[PDB]
Amino acid sequence: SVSSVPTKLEVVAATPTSLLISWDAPAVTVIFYVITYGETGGNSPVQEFTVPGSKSTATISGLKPGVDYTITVYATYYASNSGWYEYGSPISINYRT
Amino acid sequence: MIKSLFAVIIGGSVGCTLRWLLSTKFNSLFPNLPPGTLVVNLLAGLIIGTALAYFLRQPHLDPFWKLMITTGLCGGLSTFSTFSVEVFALLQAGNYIWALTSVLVHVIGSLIMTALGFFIITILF
Ligand SMILES: [F-]
Ligand SMILES: [F-]
Ligand SMILES: [F-]
Ligand code: NA
Repeated sequence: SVSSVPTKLEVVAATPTSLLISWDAPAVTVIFYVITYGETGGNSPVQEFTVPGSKSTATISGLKPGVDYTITVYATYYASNSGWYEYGSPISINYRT
Repeated sequence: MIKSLFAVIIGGSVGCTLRWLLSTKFNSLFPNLPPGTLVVNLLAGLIIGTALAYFLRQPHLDPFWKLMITTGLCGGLSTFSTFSVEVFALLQAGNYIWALTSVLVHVIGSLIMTALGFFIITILF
């Protein structure tokens, strides 16, 4: 009944090199989303940025063509039930450019 | 004034525990205007209005009880810091319409309740 995880995370447009992802926001009040991505192997470090909680999309750039990436989004949200902010559990996907 | 200290502590503890129960059990139900936080502020308005009016009619009531009910119970039950954060968070989330609604409903709500509490006892005498 409480929604703190985004749902339906997907790549909606793509270059070989860049991605437009959207997700569906959860119920709760999100102050920002955290976006994380990196090569599914483990071969390169992992990159991370945030998006304002008002936004339910993000772009990802400078990826390598033809490589499998793992993309992850989680909400930093206000848990009204406890009285502090919380880093929500993430939703994740794989995508090959 | 240790007798007074005990009144603020016993009353405040009761207030804070009530806030806690109501806030945890209900705030998730509607997170744009958490119902638990709203209800404690509304209820503490109701309580304090009726108590204030009642104390005007009982001018020999020990300040111990008055202290327990106002500074302790109602003061521990109601919350500004929680309300402010909720609103702040909605600002952070860019949700301006509910940020605004939340302050209207908390301030105007609590005034209506304090007045209703005070006047339903004033009409009763
Ligand atoms: F109040
Ligand atoms: F405050
Ligand atoms: F609020
Ligand atoms: Na308080």
